[PDB]
Amino acid sequence: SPFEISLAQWSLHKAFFDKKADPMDFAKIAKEEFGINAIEYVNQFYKGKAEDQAFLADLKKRADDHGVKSLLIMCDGEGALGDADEAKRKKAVENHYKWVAAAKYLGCHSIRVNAQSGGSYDEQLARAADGLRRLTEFAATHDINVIVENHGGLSSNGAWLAAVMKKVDHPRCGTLPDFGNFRVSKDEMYDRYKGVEELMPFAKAVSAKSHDFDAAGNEIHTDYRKMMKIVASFGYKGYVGIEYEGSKISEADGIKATKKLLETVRSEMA
Repeated sequence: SPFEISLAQWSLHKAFFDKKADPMDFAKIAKEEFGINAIEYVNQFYKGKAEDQAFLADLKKRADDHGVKSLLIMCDGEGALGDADEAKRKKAVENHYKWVAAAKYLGCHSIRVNAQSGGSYDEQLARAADGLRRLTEFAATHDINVIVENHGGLSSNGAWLAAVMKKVDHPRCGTLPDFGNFRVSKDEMYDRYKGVEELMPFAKAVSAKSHDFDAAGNEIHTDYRKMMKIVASFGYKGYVGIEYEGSKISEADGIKATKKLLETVRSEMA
């Protein structure tokens, strides 16, 4: 009731890439291995399939059969939406159209894209705002949001990405705040609490990033109590997606630890 828990597919990326699990069973696996009934896909596990009507029908059916909600698709490898090269930015925008349609088909509310760009602060802001606005124009006709997750570079700068949002100036372009992605560069780690707070006014989804847990089951890098307080203070009551990216405990344990942490924190909320 304070919020709901979903699973983001990158939590299982090692299992899928090593062919120890079938991407098509993502809904089943979330539901049966982890007791989770909402998912966020990553397009890397379905390369070439976005316009395959039979594949979409199948993926939608497996979700329906297991009573799992499809929330959004995270899009990687389709180009930089703020590419300094004009022709490449245009191509990046168009590469996402198919994923917009796929998301609509599955009943997702958004696609998550990057704001990758090049040049100084204001050049990147103008370029990213341009690509995002152009893609959002297409997506809006499908009643689908375009949202950016902080993910390195200036996109990990909360104020820069918030300024990009303001420049894009479209209600269907928003953010997907990630708890942990705040390394702007080797020399700069942005304040994750300030950054999420800067991104929350635009949030359509939230990503509970985790890596490592202590003996009490608390995440070592991010204080989830403090973080969820920030999230809730903006009235966000939707799904919070587990995105386990640690290297010490297995993905299965990582997912379970994150779910358990989120549940504990949620029980303290009312």
